[PDB]
Amino acid sequence: PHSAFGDGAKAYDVPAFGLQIHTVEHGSGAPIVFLHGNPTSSYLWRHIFRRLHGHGRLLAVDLIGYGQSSKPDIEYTLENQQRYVDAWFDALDLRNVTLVLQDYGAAFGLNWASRNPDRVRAVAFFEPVLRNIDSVDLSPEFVTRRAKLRQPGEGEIFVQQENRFLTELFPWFFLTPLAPEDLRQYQTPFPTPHSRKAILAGPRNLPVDGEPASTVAFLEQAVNWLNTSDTPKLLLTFKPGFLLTDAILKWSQVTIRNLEIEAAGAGIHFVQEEQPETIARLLDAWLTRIA
Repeated sequence: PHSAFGDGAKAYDVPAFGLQIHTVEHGSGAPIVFLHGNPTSSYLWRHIFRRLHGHGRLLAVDLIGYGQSSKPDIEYTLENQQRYVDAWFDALDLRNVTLVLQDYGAAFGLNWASRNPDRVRAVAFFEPVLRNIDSVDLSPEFVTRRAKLRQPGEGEIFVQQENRFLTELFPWFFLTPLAPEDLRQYQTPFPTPHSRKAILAGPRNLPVDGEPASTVAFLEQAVNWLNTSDTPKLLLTFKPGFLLTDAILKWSQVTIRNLEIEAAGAGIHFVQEEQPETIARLLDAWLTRIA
């Protein structure tokens, strides 16, 4: 694994349905599982992962479609992606799990939790795919681009053939500009048009103004668990943020049970690159409080 994960970290591949899920591990104890979203990998977590050495068995995954994991020719529906996640959790037969979730990592980790309530100790999330989003609350440039990406043809051209999601859109939405070398690591998984397929599935699956309804329905599945579980939960908030709109933040406050909410400073979306010191510190205080 990359050295920024810190000393003593190992990497291996976990088999799932013929494919390989690349995993980065460190240490010992109750497990703490980090799940990224679109279009990142375990690499996004490195600085937080390193600062959290010793709190438990640290486990950062590259989701199918991303990083060093397999990139099969499948439809990247939410239900298909969720199977590979479910498979990874099965192979490792984890219990007492603390989930640390961002973007579609929240969608997949919360949906897993909701069906595996007896295996979950705690959950922290930020900039989540959680709920239907109102288009008026999102960056207008992103909304216009998503609309263009949902068109047959045009999405594939922008994301897969021209690579503009990774060369333009992704680095744009950093508050502090991404270092060249780091932008390069985010692009290494994606040398070809076919390797980029999951990147396009993201914006197409994102629920905006009620569409796609399949995603609103998918995300609704975890809502009963969120609202009724005693499991401790932690939401970190950022100014301005991106996915965590005011309405969604208000919903979370009114609907989610046993939720602590902490401001974590200035950030847009890829907050693990923007505020990794603050995030690791707030996570550390919270894990200690739980312990």
